[PDB]
Parts: sequence; structure tokens; C-alpha cells
Amino acid sequence: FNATRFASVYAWNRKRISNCVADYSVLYNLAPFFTFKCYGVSPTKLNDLCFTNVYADSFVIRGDEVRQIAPGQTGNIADYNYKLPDDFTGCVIAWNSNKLDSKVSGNYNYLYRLFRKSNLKPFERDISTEIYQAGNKPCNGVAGFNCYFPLRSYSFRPTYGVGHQPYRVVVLSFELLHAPATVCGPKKSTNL
Amino acid sequence: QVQLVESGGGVVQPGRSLRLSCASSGFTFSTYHMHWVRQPPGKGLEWVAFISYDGSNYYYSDSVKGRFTISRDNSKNTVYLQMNSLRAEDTALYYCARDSSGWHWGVPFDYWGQGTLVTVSS
Amino acid sequence: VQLVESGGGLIQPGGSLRLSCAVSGFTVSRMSWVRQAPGKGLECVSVIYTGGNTDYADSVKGRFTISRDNSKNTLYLQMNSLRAEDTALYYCVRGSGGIHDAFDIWGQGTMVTVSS
Amino acid sequence: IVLTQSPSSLSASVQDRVTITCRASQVISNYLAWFQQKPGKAPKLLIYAASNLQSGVPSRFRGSGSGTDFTLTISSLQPEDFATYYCQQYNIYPLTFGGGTKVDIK
Amino acid sequence: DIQMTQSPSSVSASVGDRVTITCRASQGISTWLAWYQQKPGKAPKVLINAASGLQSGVPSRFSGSGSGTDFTLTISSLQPEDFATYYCQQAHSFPPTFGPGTKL
Amino acid sequence: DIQMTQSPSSVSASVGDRVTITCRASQGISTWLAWYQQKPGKAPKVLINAASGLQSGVPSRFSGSGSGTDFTLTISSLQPEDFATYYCQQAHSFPPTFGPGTKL
Repeated sequence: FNATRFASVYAWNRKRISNCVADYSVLYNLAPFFTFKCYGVSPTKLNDLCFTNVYADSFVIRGDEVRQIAPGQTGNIADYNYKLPDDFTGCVIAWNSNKLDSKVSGNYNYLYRLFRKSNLKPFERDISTEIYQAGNKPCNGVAGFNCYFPLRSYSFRPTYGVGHQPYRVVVLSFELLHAPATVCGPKKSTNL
Repeated sequence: QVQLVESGGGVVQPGRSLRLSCASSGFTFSTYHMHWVRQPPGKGLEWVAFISYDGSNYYYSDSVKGRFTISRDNSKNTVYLQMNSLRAEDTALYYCARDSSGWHWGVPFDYWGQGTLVTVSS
Repeated sequence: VQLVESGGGLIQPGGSLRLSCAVSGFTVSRMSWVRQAPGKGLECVSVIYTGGNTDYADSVKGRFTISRDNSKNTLYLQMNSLRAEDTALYYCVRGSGGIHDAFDIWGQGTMVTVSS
Repeated sequence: IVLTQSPSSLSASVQDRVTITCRASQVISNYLAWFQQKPGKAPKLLIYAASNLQSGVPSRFRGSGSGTDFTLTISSLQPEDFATYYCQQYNIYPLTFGGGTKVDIK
Repeated sequence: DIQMTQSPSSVSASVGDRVTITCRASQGISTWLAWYQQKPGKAPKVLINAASGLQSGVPSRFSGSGSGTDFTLTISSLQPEDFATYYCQQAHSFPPTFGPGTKL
Repeated sequence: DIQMTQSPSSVSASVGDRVTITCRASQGISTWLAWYQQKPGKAPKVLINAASGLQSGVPSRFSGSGSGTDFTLTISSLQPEDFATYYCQQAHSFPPTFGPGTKL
């Protein structure tokens, strides 16, 4: 969450959290910037609900598409980049970072996927930069008429509106593996 | 405590230049952003310029564009704005504004400095 | 987002002319020069891609070059061996977009003409 | 990008209710802040992000609304609340502030 | 040039009535055709979504038909601004060829 | 008068074959049109249920088509008695206007 640099949409990063206590109080509390939507779980009970290997995935996408990072929603971001599982059991935090992630010249670091042969499966990432061919003539290894590079840049700029300004989302997925419980958060601690 | 303290403000003739300073005490200067807000005599708060946490981001209001340069010095705990092309409208009480916007815990424009009077006339 | 097109001036036959269109509101990446033809519908003169690969109309092949100035965001079209048929109104347009070849934001265009 | 405050001046007494409205040219989507400049002092942020009250602001001040129209309502205008409240769009870059309502005593 | 043709050469249309336009293709460009709208003294702009997915930025008025060599465009409500020239580009292969076109 | 027209002006029909009739509307009477049947020297009687709900008192022969400005009537089996004049009234607004009409 407090990281200085954040991953692009095509290479959405993942960080497994395991064998450890997790504090969700720092998150969730003070909810104005966030758009906490806890699909599949109790937002208040995240502290008491124990999962087997909590995962966290972080990317920067325009604020219009924070919605497409939802179970069962179809759009360029979730049919070609990050697809959430129908049985998603994790929250989807998101916030506004125009100041941290934008520059007057226009940040072009973040890139997005506009062409994949078929919709990607749940929690799946493809980082290959290979050309996409819709034409009968083969791609030939160079992007060309009817062949498209899979990564177009996100043109962030400072004066842009709330809808198109950069928003950073950390989709904290949780998995109930038949594995022994690892991420558990309760303490309470009363005096003897 | 948080004590951004303005300084360096004094009478300046038109077309000449001046520099101003803020001295944060009690907070980490680098993470928090810095902006400049001027209250013209008998009027309302007006934004001036913005520099980010790194010092890598520069944005200026149309009136101060090309006339004011915003510099952050995280090592010395000081944010300075050096006005260059002074004009009659400049008279004001420039103040320093902290901002934590963008970091998920941000409280926008939370702390404002006392401010130092700035005037312009021959 | 409007595109500033210039260099649309009458030129002699067999001559070489450069058409310069400044591009604003988006980075030049995939762009083209569709030409509106007087007395006819739109026809295609030249196209460019983000990679820098360039494809040209068979009639204009070998006589036209299109390049992107990264610093100035300006398309450059050089026309050689100018002929009455080749001369026409020209526009700077995004060459292709999305799943298949979308020509979308079209500048007001320069009317390029040849005369002896 | 341009904000307007409807009650340019108002008159009130202890325990009275006041509404001040800030409307933007384009939707600012929950990014608005109400400031309270007292006479001869630097401003103090009162509400941020439309409704999330800043810590240290009395509960009597409350703010509401999202999108183009937002408002700030004080159920009791106690003597400490006479000051010129202002609004500002925090995440659009040419940041702009309204003229403000100068609340006054009858 | 690809064998691109349109029918009819001219369209005569009363106000607020159904109007249909036709175009022809010979490489059997499959499901790759696009439509553009221009009025006199105007720079033409996008009409059909060029087969990218579904028509975008437009209401139910415009009709998306174009499978194999057969494509049609019909709009039931003819608003006064709507009457204009209609051109169809070729999406099958470069060089792309725009259709001769027909106006209201 | 509302812009009510019918096509064709005359119908030529062989026995026991599909026959279609057309009518025109300009206030875009939505889904409000009715059909009537008359033979020479007879008082005309109800044909279509006048859009009340679904055609009533009639078998699958008659066809109910009439959405927006587009309406059609077709019957596949032309019995000798069936050939007659067909008129369509206007249901959009008073005064109601009956169509010019066309016979078999």
C-alpha cells in the first residue's frame, strides 16, 4: 500500500503473504480515499476471518475502470488483463493518486493490454509482448496494419478530470486452501 | 507539533525578486507534499504552485506561470518559492500548505503556515 | 485534440513537397494521411505504425515518406514526382485503433494542389 | 474547476441552522474541502473529501453530497463559528477556491 | 483496388423515415467493414465502430450489418442533421479503400 | 389529415397464395393501427383487433404487424370470400383517419 512505485496493468504484480499476522486496521479505517468493496467476505470481520494464504495484487489503472476489477464484469481491463474469479473471496481497495503518479509532461510508464486471443482465466497474468494477429496474413514479427502490439500506454497527465486520473488498486485476494491456516489476525489481549 | 513557519517576506519594488522559506518541525518533510497559497489583501485564498514528495513534480497556476519557481530541500527541511517577475497584484500574505494527498492516508491541505506579508509598490 | 496541419500549398508538377502536421491532445503513434479527393470519395495515400514501419499506396509507392517527430509530435509527409492525380485535400488522422483499423480524429486538413 | 458559494453573506444567532452550497463546473467526484479562515489568521481545514470530517473539527459542522452539489450545515452557530468558510477542489490541478460566506451576527 | 461498390448512387429521403444503404466486397472481407459520416464543408468523422466490437458512442438509430460480402445500414429516424454522405472503408487488407459513397 | 398512405394501390392475387399489404404513418403512432375488411355492396366489419391486445375472433391466417411507422398484413391462404378491400384506421389521435385502401 505505501510503496513508492507500483506495477503496470499487463505485468500486474502479486505478493504472497504467509506464516504471518496481518493488521487490516491500518487499511479499511479512514475509508474516504479508498473504495473498499469486500466481495465474498465481511469487511469488519477481515480481522477475525482466517485464510490460508492471503495474496495481494497491485496495479495502476484509470479511475473509470476501478469497477471492471470486479467479479463478473467485462471490459478491456478484465477480459485481457486482470480477471477476478467468479468465486472471488477478497476485498478490492482503490484510491486516487494524481499527485504521486502523474507528471506535467505526461506519465507514459504504465501500459495496457488491448488484444488477447481469448479472455484470460481467473487470477491469470500474461506478460508477453508478442503481436496480436486478426488479419489472414501472418503478423511477421512486426506490428503492422491489422497486427497490434498488445500494450498501449496509459497517458496520465496532472490537469485531467477525476474520471481519467490515475488510481492505484490492491486486490487483496484470500484463498481457503486445504493447506494449514497461516494468515490469522485476532489478539484482543486483556490484563490478568 | 507541526510548525511550518514562513519567513523571508519583505517590501520589494516592482520587477525585482524575493525568496521565502518554510521550516517543518515535527514531521517528515519528504513524504508530505508542499503547495503555496496567497491571500491577496481583502480577498480570498488563491493557490500558487505544487511540488511533490520526491521533488520530481512541478505544476504552476496560470498567473504565477514562469514567474515563480518552487524548490524543495528535503535534506535541510525547507520548501522555498523564489518570486521573479514581481507585479502590483503580488501584494498578499503567502502561506505554506502541507498535503498528504495520494498516499491512501492523505488529509488534503491539513496544516497552513502563519505566513509572511509581501508587498509591491514604488 | 485538434491536429494542426500546415504546408498545404500549391507546388509544381514532378516536384517534392513536405506536409507537416503538428499533433496535439495525443502522442503520435499509429497515424495516417487519408486524402479527401475533389470530385470523388475519400482515398488512402499513406499510413504509419508505432514501430515506424510505413506502408504506402501502390500509386504513391517510392515517392512518399512518413515519420514521427517524438519531440515536436509532428507527422512529416514528403511527396516526390507530384502529379495532378496524386494532389488532393489531405488530413492527419489516427491510422488504426482498437481491434481493427479505426481512422477517428481527423484534422481540418490541408488542400494540396499541383499546377503547371 | 470553478466553484461557486451561494450564501455570500449570512446572519445567524446561537443555536441556528445554516446551509452553504458549493457547485463545480464539472463533477469533482467527492473531492472538496471546506476551510474556515477566521479574521487575521491562516485557514483551518474543516471537511475534506466532501464528508470525512478532519480530526479536531467539532461534530456540529457536517458536510454532505457528492458530484456537482455539496453543502456544510451547522445546527448551532455557536459564537466560535463566525468566520468566512471557503471550498476547494483538491485533485484537479489548477486548484480553485470560492469567495466564501462571511457568517455574521444579527 | 478492392471491388468496393455502393447502392444506390443517390438517396432520396423524406424526414423521419427508414433509410437503407448497401455496399459491395470481393475478397469476401469477412465481418470487417466500417462506415463514416460527412456533410458538405465538413471533415468526415467515425460512424460505425469499424467492426472493432459493437457500435460505440451511438444510440439504437444506426444499424450494424456486414457479414461476409453482405452489409446494410438503416436508421428509422432521419433527424435533419443526420442526412449526410456515407462512405464505407475496406478493413480486409492494406491498402484500405473507402467506398464511393452516397448522400441523403 | 395524418400522413396515412398504403402500398400497393391495387393487389393482384392468385387463389391460395401469400399476400402482403403495407400502410404509412407520420406521427409515428406507436403500435396503434387497425385493419378493416369490406366487399362490394357490403358494410365494412372489424379485421385487426385495433391493437387492443391480440387479434380476436380470427385464426392464424391474418398477420398482426405494426410497430412504430412499420406495419404489414399477410395471409397465406386466400379463400375466395377472403379477397376484399382492406382499410387501416389511424389510432394515434382524434380525428381518426381511415387509410385509402386496396382490394384483391
